[PDB]
Amino acid sequence: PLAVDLLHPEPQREIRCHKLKRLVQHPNSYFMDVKCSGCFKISTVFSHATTVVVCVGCNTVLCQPTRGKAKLTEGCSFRKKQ
Amino acid sequence: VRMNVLADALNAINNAEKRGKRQVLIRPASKVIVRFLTVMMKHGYIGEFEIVDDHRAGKIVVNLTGRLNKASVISPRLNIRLNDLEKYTNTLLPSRQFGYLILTTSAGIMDHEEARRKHLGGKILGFFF
Amino acid sequence: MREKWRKKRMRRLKRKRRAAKK
Amino acid sequence: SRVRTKTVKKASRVLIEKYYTRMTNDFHNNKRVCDEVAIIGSKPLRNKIAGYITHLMRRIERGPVRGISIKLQEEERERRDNYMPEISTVDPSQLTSIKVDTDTSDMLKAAGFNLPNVTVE
Amino acid sequence: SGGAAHSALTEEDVMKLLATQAHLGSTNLNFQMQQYVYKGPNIINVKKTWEKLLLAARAIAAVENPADVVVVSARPYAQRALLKFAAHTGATAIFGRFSPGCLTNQIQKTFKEPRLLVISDPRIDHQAVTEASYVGVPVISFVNTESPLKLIDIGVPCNNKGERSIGLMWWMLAREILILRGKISRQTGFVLEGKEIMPDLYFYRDP
Amino acid sequence: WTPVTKLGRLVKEKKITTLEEIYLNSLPIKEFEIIDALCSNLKDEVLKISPVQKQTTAGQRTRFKAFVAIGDHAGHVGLGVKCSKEVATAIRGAIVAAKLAVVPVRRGYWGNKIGLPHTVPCKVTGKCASVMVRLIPAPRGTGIVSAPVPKKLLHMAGIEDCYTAAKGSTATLGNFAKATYAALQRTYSYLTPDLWKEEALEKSPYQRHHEYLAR
Amino acid sequence: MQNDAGQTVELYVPRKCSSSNRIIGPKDHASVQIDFVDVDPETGRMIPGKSTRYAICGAIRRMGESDDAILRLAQKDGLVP
Amino acid sequence: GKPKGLCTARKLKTHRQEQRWNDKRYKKAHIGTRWKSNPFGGASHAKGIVLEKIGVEAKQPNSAIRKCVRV
Amino acid sequence: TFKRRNHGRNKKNRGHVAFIRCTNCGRCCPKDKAIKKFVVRNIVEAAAVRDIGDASAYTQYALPKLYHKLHYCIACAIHSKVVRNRSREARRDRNPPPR
RNA sequence: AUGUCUUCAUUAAUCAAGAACGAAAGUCAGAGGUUCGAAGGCGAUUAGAUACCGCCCUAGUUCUGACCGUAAACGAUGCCAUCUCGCGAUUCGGAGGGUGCCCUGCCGAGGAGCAUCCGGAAACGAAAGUCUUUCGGUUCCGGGGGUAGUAUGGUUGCAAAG
RNA sequence: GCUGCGGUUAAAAAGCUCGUAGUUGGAUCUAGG
Repeated sequence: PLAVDLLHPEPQREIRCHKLKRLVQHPNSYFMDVKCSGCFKISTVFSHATTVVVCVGCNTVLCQPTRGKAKLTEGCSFRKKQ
Repeated sequence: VRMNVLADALNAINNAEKRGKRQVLIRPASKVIVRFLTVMMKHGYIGEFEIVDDHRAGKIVVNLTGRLNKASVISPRLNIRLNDLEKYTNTLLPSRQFGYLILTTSAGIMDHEEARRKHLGGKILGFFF
Repeated sequence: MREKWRKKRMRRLKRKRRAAKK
Repeated sequence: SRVRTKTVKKASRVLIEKYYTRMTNDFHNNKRVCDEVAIIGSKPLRNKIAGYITHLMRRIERGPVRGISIKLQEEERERRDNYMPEISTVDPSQLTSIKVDTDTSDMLKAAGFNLPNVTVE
Repeated sequence: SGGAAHSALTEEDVMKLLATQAHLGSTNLNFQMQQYVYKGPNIINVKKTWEKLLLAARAIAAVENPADVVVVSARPYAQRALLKFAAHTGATAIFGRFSPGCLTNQIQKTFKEPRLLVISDPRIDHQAVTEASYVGVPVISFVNTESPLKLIDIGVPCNNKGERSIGLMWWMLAREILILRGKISRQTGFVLEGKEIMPDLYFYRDP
Repeated sequence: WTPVTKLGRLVKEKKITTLEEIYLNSLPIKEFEIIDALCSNLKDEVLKISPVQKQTTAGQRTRFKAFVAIGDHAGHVGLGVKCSKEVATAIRGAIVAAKLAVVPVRRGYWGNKIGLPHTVPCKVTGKCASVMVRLIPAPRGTGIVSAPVPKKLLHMAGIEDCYTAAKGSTATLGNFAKATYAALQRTYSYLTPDLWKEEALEKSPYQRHHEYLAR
Repeated sequence: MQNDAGQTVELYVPRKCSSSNRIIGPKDHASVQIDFVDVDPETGRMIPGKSTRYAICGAIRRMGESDDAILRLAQKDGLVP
Repeated sequence: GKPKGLCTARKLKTHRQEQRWNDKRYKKAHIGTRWKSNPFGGASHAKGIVLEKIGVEAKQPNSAIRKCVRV
Repeated sequence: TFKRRNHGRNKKNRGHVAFIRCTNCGRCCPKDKAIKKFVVRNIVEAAAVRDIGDASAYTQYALPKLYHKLHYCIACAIHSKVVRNRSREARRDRNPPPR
């Protein structure tokens, strides 16, 4: 349409827009506290982690790198950090 | 490789105006672009514009009043003296009654009318009408 | 097969000219 | 050959439209009525017109024929058009148990509607 | 429409739409009809349908001479609706094939000079739209979610593909035209000379 | 004359008295009698008569094409082309076509805005196939610096002073004339600052004089 | 256009599209001028002789934005919420 | 496209001079062998002596014998 | 004058395509350009299926089929009428003709 | 290509001279020599047939190591950056759901097709558009048709030739 | 033809890429009252 509000875009469009083509760029990634059943140590982890993040002393693999976002090991949950 | 942000911005404005859009987004902003748009605003060829900040060059969003026939850039920035200002205006502008020729002088960025009134030359930036 | 044969003819002529000049 | 020209076809059409009542299914009758109703300058032409008129009548009896307007057929058509049932099939009385999909999510709520009859499948 | 509560969408009116399936547009969607769609078939927004219907009714009523308004359709389902609409609103109707040259050939005995044109479907009646584009005749049209809006002034979103929804929408357009003309009123209903004008009158009846 | 259109009926009944309302409302004109009644100072000229031939089994069928330019020298000019078997009929049809194609031309000033307008409001370019004609404003007394074909059209339109720049196969009389015509009619489509003021839309003639039309 | 010693010597001032502010040429036959009748909220009948006029240029109409342009103009003028 | 930088005058001028040689008129007027190839040596008129007279068959579709003299 | 937008082939995103030998003439034609047809037919003609069935040595024997992928160069294909010249507009039609 | 809240921080675009690669044929040397097959030889056809058709074949076609550097080497459209439309399909990767497949008017990157503003002499081109309203950067090339890519000079090559 | 030409088919995009000279190069530092 001729009249489109470019200044205040629709939030659904902004979410379903490429990260670089938004009115202001914003990454689609996030940091998450992963909780693994067992040693119950919250571990900060990058969503698209490319290395194998390991427990500190718990010495277990928490995530597995992939082509996109890192795949959390089974039995581990995560919570987004603000 | 991008080498003239002003040229790209004026091309985007021209395309949006031809398509009849009410707003147009200009990619990387700059002081030169801001002053060009400000002169166009003072002369009434565009509506208000908003400079979107994104911790980089930024963007602009200009409201179009559907009153601009053409906005173009002259590259390279040739040096215009007061003596040939008349020839350049007669060559580039559609008529003597309207249309403005934007210069960049030491006093700043202005139109050829103000440049002549202040008796200033400088480097040509573009024109609109 | 019209200008290509002209090229062949000219090449033959150039070969003959080379032989004569030599 | 036996293809009737536009002259014969147009004459037959006009005669059927203007004197439907006098046009029966009999070739001799059509010939007689043509003799008195139209000034035709050739007996073979008159006979061709009568034959095509009989042929057209045979189709008119079966059903409406495009290019021919018949009083009774148009009365029947307008009666069928004017047919109106006793009560609306869309009257709220009949509209009781309409099965609607999830489109009710907000389409019929943000509009300020709380239709009792709608039932979400 | 009109910024009034008396002309708002009424309970029974919205009821008839779901009854006739006038809200289930086709599975193809147009970037120019993104507006009249709430979230298989695409379900259209009933409020927007109502507002566009009222706008079209006002546009039609603007023509003080009802004959100058010409309604054109070629869909077999829409013949009854077109005839009834013409009879009730005093307009002119074109059934079936639209003879090219009605609006541009002044020598034609079929020549017409509409001040306003109404279409059952832009794609079916593309010839009428193109012809109107030569004489600058504004166009209202019943348009489905996938219909094109080229040269369409007022597009009433509806289900013109359906069998019953088209008749219902034509009936509603006639009803609003007459309500806004004064021949009838909202409370009394669609009645003329004491005869109840029923939607099933416009509805398509198979021979 | 018995008008066959609503515009013709209004013109005959004198309910529309000038071409300006017709141009303002963009009403198509389909009867040259409308132009005849609403512009009594029109003068026409045959720019060229050229024969065109179509090859057939038994030789070449020759028809003549006539280009006609009509104008009032007061801002109204029209260009028509008609191809017919005979030169006389071709000329008559070309005159009718030019009358139907009469269009308004905007005049302007070069420098000081004193006296009546004399030249084009601004630089205007028209095109037809390959011939491109650019009209440039000129000061008073300059005359028409142009080729004869565009000169005739400018004289008919009423422009007194104007520079011209023509490019392409200008030897094509029809294309040259049509490019000049397009450039001339671009004048009342170019948006200059003086036309920025917002005006109010008025009733169209059909809306206003509807009583006679219905009656 | 004002000119001379303050006189207006233009043949006529052309119409401008209500949505894009583009001149409507004398030969722009794809342009339209729609009129909507005024309605009083309570009774719902047209006020005789009162209407709102909108002009849309052929370029926009052909682009297909006439629908949304008319809708937005009506919303601005209050004919639609 | 042509160069447009503010410091490309050398390239523009050199390219224009190079391409002037592809012009028939400029090459014809600046080749250098004009005087040697032109019988009059750059003059407009000359004097000579007659040797013989010939008739030349005019080109098609014209039919005639034009009467020239070898000088 | 350029007759076809695809230039008579089906080559996109490709530099070189290996050729095939036409079934009739033997001429080399690029595989994309050569006209292909997949012919699946009964091993026995329709006029002799009944004879073979009545002469069959088995109670119920399924008659096999011949499957042939034929490639024709343009000249031999036109001569055999596998394809025909089309009007300017009908040339752009790409849907296979009714069978 | 995709993913990346990883690193450097203007390091970039196009490029005289210069350099690598570069179909097929062709040349040199050594191996192989099935098939096909220039040249060659026959049988046909023909007025003739130094051809089309058929038969037997030599170089070659294959591999290794060197030469040549030309093709309708074509998209007959140089490269980089940017703006302008709609639709549904297709290859790759990603995101979110459902059960390898399906769904998300989902996001990028390709390769296309048909709704296409504008452009063009037109054929036609989502670029060949945003150009008399000309002007983002840059390289190469053309200036009526032949003579002629010939003569001569230079240079590379074993030659053919470039 | 710098202003100011043209290179799909009319003459004209090097077969393609690397590359020195040359040409051209993203945004960003006192704005306000």
